[PDB]
Amino acid sequence: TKVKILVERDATATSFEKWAKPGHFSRTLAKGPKTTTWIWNLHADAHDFDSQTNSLEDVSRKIFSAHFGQLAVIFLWLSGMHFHGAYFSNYLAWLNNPTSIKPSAQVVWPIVGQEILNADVGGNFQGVQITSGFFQLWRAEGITSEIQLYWTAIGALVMSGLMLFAGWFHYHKAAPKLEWFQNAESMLNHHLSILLGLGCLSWAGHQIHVALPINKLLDAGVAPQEIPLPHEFLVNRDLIAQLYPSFSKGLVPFFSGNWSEYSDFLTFKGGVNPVTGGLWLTDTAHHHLALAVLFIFAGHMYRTNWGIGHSMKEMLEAHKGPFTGEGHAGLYEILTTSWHAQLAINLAMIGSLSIIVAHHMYAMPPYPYIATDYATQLSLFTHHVWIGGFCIVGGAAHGAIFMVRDYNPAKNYNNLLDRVIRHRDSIISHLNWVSIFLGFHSFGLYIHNDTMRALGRSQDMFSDTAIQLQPIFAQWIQNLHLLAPGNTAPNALTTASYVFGGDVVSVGSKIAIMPIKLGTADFMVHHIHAFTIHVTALILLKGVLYARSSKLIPDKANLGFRFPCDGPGRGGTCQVSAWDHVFLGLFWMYNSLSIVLFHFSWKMQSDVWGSVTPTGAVSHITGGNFAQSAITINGWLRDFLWSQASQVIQSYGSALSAYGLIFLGAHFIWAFSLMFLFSGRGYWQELIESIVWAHNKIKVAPAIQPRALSITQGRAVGLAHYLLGGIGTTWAFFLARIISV
Amino acid sequence: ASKSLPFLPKPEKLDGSLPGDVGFDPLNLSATDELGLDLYWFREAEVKHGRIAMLAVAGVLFCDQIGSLPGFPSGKDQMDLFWQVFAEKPNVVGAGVVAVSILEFISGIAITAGRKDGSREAGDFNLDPFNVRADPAKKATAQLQEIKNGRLAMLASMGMIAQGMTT
Amino acid sequence: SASIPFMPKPEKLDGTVPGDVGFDPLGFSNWVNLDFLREAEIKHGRICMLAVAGWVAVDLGLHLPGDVHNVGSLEAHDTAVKFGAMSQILLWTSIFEAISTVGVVQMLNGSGRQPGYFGFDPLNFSKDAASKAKLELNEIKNGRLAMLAFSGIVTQAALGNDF
Ligand code: CLA
Ligand code: CLA
Ligand code: CLA
Ligand code: CLA
Ligand code: CLA
Ligand SMILES: CC1=C(C/C=C(\C)CCC[C@H](C)CCC[C@H](C)CCCC(C)C)C(=O)c2ccccc2C1=O
Ligand code: SF4
Repeated sequence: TKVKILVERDATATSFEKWAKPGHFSRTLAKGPKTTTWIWNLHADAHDFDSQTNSLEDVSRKIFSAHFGQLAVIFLWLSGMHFHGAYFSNYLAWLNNPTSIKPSAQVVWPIVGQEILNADVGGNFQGVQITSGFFQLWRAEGITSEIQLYWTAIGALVMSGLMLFAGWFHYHKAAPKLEWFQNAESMLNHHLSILLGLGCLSWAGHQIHVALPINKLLDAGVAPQEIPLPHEFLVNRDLIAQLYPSFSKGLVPFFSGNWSEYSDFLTFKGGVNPVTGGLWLTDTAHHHLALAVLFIFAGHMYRTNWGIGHSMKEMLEAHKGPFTGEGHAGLYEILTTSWHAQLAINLAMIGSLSIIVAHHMYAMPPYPYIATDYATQLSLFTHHVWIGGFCIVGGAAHGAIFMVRDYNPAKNYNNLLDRVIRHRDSIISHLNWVSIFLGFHSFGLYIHNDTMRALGRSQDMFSDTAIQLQPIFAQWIQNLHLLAPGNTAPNALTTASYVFGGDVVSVGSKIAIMPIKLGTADFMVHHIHAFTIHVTALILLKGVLYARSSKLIPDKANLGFRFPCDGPGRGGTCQVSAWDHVFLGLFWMYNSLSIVLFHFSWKMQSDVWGSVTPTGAVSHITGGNFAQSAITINGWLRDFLWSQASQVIQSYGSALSAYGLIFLGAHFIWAFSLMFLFSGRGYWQELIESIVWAHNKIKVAPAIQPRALSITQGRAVGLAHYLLGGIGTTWAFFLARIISV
Repeated sequence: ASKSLPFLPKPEKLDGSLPGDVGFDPLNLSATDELGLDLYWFREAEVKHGRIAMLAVAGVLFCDQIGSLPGFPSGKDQMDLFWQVFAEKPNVVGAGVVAVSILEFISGIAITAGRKDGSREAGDFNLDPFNVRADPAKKATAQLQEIKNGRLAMLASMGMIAQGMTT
Repeated sequence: SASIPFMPKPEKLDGTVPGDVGFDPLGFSNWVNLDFLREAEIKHGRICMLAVAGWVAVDLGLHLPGDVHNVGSLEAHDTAVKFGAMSQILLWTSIFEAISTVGVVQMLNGSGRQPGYFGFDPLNFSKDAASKAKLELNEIKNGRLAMLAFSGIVTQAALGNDF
């Protein structure tokens, strides 16, 4: 039995003595503060476990228990959300009439006149309209009562307590040994077969037994009062057979193999439910059941204790070709001996997955009455896009950290990492060329269109009525997806999404989802997206590859991961560390995602979202002005920013006034960040010297000498405030533009 | 050399000490020393499955057809009867369920204790009223007859379940 | 092991806690302070003994002069929170509980205070001759009995009027 449980009992004593010795973790900070810089360092190195102990076992035990703490925090957050839904929300009124009632689960105390923020959402209720789509999620779960929300919150609180206790227990009482952590095969088997496999299976069971019948009754018009409790759907089979007359057969078809008998509630119709405007619940049930089967199957791939299984070490060592020397030899050691490598991969994947979620959820609204809630759709899309970008850049940063710290050339001789480091110059040069090519061509299309439109030469622009750049490949793919039902997906009644083509799904006179046509403006904006993504990849990849050494600093690794510079020599050596590459990559990621969000918002407002008449006529929010106005920079400035910013600037005196205040505050913080971004530390140090003289002249002099922020901290603060200001500005802009509806 | 099946050898782990042992272990599951089962779990599970199966057989017989305690009407085979009894007197059936649950929790603690030390034998709860443990022969005979007639209980209950579940 | 003879001999038990009989299947005491557990058990028992006495008292008897006391035990909590008597009893019990929280912390620190020691013997029913241990066994046992009995009474009265 190679895979076995190993723990140390009473690893760490539990006491408050350390709580009164801040900075105990690090050897340098444990000596007490001489200057204010110490303070900052104590908050910067708090979670840098690798720099606090030289033993991997101790770092692993800290990471495990910190993850337990994060789970406790997340469970507390879920408990709070559910409790505010049960006690402070109009969930029942929204249930009764989802179309008219505006979701809201937050109430403001009237203390300074802020009660104006209590909007007239409806349902004899006043509160702040929420855009987290929690009401749609709860309806998809067939909640239909506030007692269930209350008990959901209580369970979440108990789970948060359990997570906290588990963290404490697994640090101070039973801390697993290092050999326990270094089980990639067993961990993958357990996370795939159970965490993701049985999780899907259990959720599919819930949907089949709870969500499906309740939502079917709700769609039929049954008032939530008359819907029997979910447990009533588990005791009397006939009560469910009325809705899906396949339970009558029971589980015998499942074991007999006649799964076709379950097609009543396990369908593959796809498309969207015309009533609620969301995905069919039966489709999601079949989806989760299939995913559960696949995950359970995939969880048996790796060898843990019985001979059968895959050894990932051999798997990696086996893949090597003529062009790559030793192939994937040494990657298993890297990913089982350094948390930074694993964190880089996991953060990159989580970020990309979050962006994929954002793209898929809007195209195929998964919850009932979420499609027509334009405010929820936009908020969810932008939120998950931002999360994905942040996670991607974090993965880059931790890859760089691994390269600086946990990279060992002795164990990486002529493998993939060695070869990549050995043709990094070619990689970066070509990425630079492609970035310049993309930027030039894509952005110069916009500049050319703007110049021609300013000169009155409209026939010379890159527009539909002018030189045309049709995204022919995307249109061809859309056509194929349109034709898929019946030909390449014969058992699928309807296309996966109505974006590609088909009817106009509208719920309550609102266009839930309709086909999206791609024109020259779509071509140009997509190439802008590609340009920005390529530039961000350039910055971050350059930071990762040149993290250890460069033709400027052959010994950069000795300087550490984040350092300000290496002096004004060799010309200038500012921002030469990989941390500074992350610092710039964050700006470029923010820029790219801002463009992505603007594209999504304008395209959806001008081409998808709108209203329908009984005849079938379509009237979009902005009247389809995207095709002929999204092709010039002035068009974006006028028809998108200036035109759609009316709601924020005019929100004063209404329930949305908070959005205008936050708009101004975000502008203020964004401008404030420039103070740190542009200026340097010496000026501020001298100014502080003068101020310290002034204090001393009155015998006021802190023992902790004041110090200007370190160069690295100056950059970090500037970047943090820049991102906060930009994100908040767009947050207020979108929410006020999409809540005045 | 197994007495039950001469063509496949008897397991090393099975020495015949446990009752009802005829060396009938083809797959050699008694040899498990992983995931915490180790043939003491299997023995306990056998005794428990068999006891509850004997109770199940006696219950389904329903010869008196007075619903066990008075006030319980009507006679039905399995599922409708269970639901109907739960419907008419949820208080009593819940009480029985919780009695079983309490004995189950205490039993699980006891299983862990028996794993750690041999003080608790498999299938042993010290519930013997006769309190007969001085001489082995009678104890062994009673235990092995329990296991045999409970195995028959389980097979009979399968004979019950099979009816009405097929196509 | 006492009572349950097949359980694993409760650890850190006996030699204290007059009410103990050796029944610790889960054995929380092993990994938590026994003093804290004793305090919790004693306080739950006292509060619930008073709760049983109140519930039986409210049972069509001893109602206070105010008209609001025509209301029954089940509706008593609602009528009291509306009347505000419940908030006041909360106030006073909270004061007592904070003053006792100081004592609980001291007991845990090693102050030497016994679990339920509140020095409350106006009629000193206890005496060296009476035997404090004999007096406590009854206290703890009748407290556990009251805990379980009140749980049952409230539940099965929420089902149907016990009397
Ligand atoms: C986790 C997410 C979350 C969030 C963001 C909120 C946010 C909010 N809640 Mg909700 N709530 C949550 C979870 C959450 N709650 C949970 C889990 C519960 C169940 C218990 C509730 C139950 C609840 C109720 C019942 C009510 C709210 C209310 C409120 C609002 C006012 C809170 C406030 O300032 O009161 C004042 C809070 C304070 C002044 C905080 C106390 C200050 C402490 C003492 C500072 C101590 C810091 C300390 C020094 C740090 C070091 C640690 C030290 C202990 C050692 C606000 C919108 C109220 C509301 O909306 O009114 C209409 C309201 O009535 N919440
Ligand atoms: C076969 C049953 C089944 C059904 C009915 C659905 C139904 C759905 N899926 Mg799911 N899905 C399935 C299986 C299924 N899925 C599997 C097996 C995968 C793994 C790749 C996915 C991955 C997936 C993603 C990533 C997303 C969906 C989404 C959706 C929804 C989009 C609307 C639609 O018409 O979907 C039609 C669905 C399809 C056309 C996908 C079919 C995928 C096929 C079956 C792949 C099969 C792979 C094959 C088994 C590989 C085996 C290799 C192995 C042997 C080594 C819908 C509820 C979307 C959603 O809910 O967003 C809100 C979404 O973003 N599905
Ligand atoms: C799984 C997620 C994850 C984990 C576990 C870590 C863990 C770590 N990171 Mg990584 N990182 C992540 C995600 C993650 N990071 C992401 C997404 C990014 C991209 C931004 C980075 C970028 C990054 C860099 C560039 C660096 C690290 C560093 C570190 C280490 C020290 C962190 C520390 O001391 O915190 C200290 C935490 C703080 C000081 C709190 C500051 C939080 C921000 C600035 C403010 C948040 C504002 C709030 C959300 C909104 C405010 C509202 C306003 C109105 C008030 C530690 C190993 C550092 C290191 O050297 O490690 C070796 C380092 O240099 N990380
Ligand atoms: C809006 C202002 C602006 C502009 C135009 C640029 C432009 C550029 N940046 Mg910079 N950048 C900016 C703001 C800007 N950045 C800010 C605010 C930051 C702070 C975070 C950065 C940080 C930054 C980094 C860290 C990196 C860049 C990179 C790049 C290049 C991307 C490749 C490209 O598009 O080449 C094509 C050039 C353009 C599209 C510029 C417009 C040229 C037009 C189309 C034609 C002009 C007319 C023509 C020349 C007429 C000639 C005759 C005339 C002289 C009379 C490019 C030089 C990357 C780089 O250099 O590597 C590739 C890089 O790594 N930038
Ligand atoms: C980079 C973006 C971009 C693009 C694609 C264009 C494209 C165009 N512009 Mg515009 N323009 C731009 C930016 C751009 N412009 C900017 C930034 C400005 C502001 C300064 C203007 C201002 C402007 C004006 C004022 C006018 C134009 C005009 C034109 C047209 C004729 C230009 C010409 O004579 O071609 C010259 C082309 C060449 C010399 C060929 C060189 C390029 C070749 C194709 C590269 C091939 C490389 C090859 C693939 C390598 C293969 C290697 C292999 C052998 C191994 C053409 C449609 C004119 C017009 O009216 O259009 C109708 C006009 O009057 N432009
Ligand atoms: C303004 C500025 C300073 C001076 C700024 C200092 C010393 C920060 C002062 C912080 C005060 C004392 C804390 C209180 C601030 C707010 C009232 C609230 C707290 C905000 C967070 C710390 C939580 C630098 O030291 C510096 C260094 C390098 C590049 C740019 C700059 C730079 O721009
Ligand atoms: S300006 Fe600042 S970052 Fe640049 S070399 Fe001088 S000290 Fe270093």
